[PDB]
Amino acid sequence: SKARVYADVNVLRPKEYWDYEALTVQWGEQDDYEVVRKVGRGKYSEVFEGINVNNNEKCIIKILKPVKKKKIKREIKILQNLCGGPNIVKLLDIVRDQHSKTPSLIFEYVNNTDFKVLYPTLTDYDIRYYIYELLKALDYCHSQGIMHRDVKPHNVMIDHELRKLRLIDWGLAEFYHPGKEYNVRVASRYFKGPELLVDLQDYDYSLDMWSLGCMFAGMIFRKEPFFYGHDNHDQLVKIAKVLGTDGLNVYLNKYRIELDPQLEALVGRHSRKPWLKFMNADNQHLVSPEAIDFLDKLLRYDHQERLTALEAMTHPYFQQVRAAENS
Repeated sequence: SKARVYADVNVLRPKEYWDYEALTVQWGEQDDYEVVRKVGRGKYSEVFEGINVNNNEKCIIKILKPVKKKKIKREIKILQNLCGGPNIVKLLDIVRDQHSKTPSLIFEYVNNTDFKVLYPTLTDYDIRYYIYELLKALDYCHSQGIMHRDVKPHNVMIDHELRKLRLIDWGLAEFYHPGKEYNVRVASRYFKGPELLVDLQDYDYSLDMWSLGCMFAGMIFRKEPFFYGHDNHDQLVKIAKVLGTDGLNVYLNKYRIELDPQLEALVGRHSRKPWLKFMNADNQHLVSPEAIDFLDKLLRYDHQERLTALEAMTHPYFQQVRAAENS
């Protein structure tokens, strides 16, 4: 398998672009930044609202939990290569604590609303709008030869007042190289594509499009998250019970994948369920046939069949957002 687009980005660029292990970090001054309050955390870090003591401007301080220098260098290089891209978080400085040598990444401040409370109030247009803004970020990073690999609501920060969106936490992101076998232990379970769940390691940018599709389905059907599996095997089962196993086997046969017999039996056999069946009274105002058409073109087992981020931005579902932007 290879990416259908941007497959040669890292082939054509200087090895210094993608050879993140050769990174030399120019450490800043830890004292330039002061923690104000904790605003988030995950397995790999804690995130704080901070203040830049010099200009007294707000910023974000991401304190990294203990990990190999390789993973730290990877996130830093990706952030530096993407800096300035549309809707990409801006890495401003990198500092470390002397004694502990705990690294912190400093970002421009981002002022988000809890997705669990925001999403229920989004209008159909807001959905279309925010999804389009997220697409810009994904098309940009893919175009720069990078896969995010952890698209989920928690990593999409939205300032609803200002209608500003930022794709954050590049800690799981990787550089795309044709034929490379990547680790499938990426993304949040509910947003993992089938390729991850069936051990297809030579995946690509299209993984992020499945994740986006999961988010999107969640939003239009008001169902967070949409595919609610308890473990990785259950995750594929829940996907199979919607998409159907026919397409699953077609997919498995095309890429010559054999499922684990245990997994094969959990999955079983299931007919495809039309998207409309998920329609209900709470979600009805958000569910145009254009919504369904777009969603159906994202949530495909076959990563090669999925819309690219570029194609997605041009789907008629987004026509009003494009018209508005074009002024």
